[PDB]
Amino acid sequence: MRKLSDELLIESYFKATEMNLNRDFIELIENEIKRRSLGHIISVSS
Repeated sequence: MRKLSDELLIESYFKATEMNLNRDFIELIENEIKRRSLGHIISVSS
């Protein structure tokens, strides 16, 4: 959450989308990736 590689952080967002993990985690992982200027790595339209 606080410290983690983009590969793992993104792997969480990616994994969560596949398993249908809680929206809070999906949004949480996306909220970090979003603030990290890595919203392009995700399947989002920035």
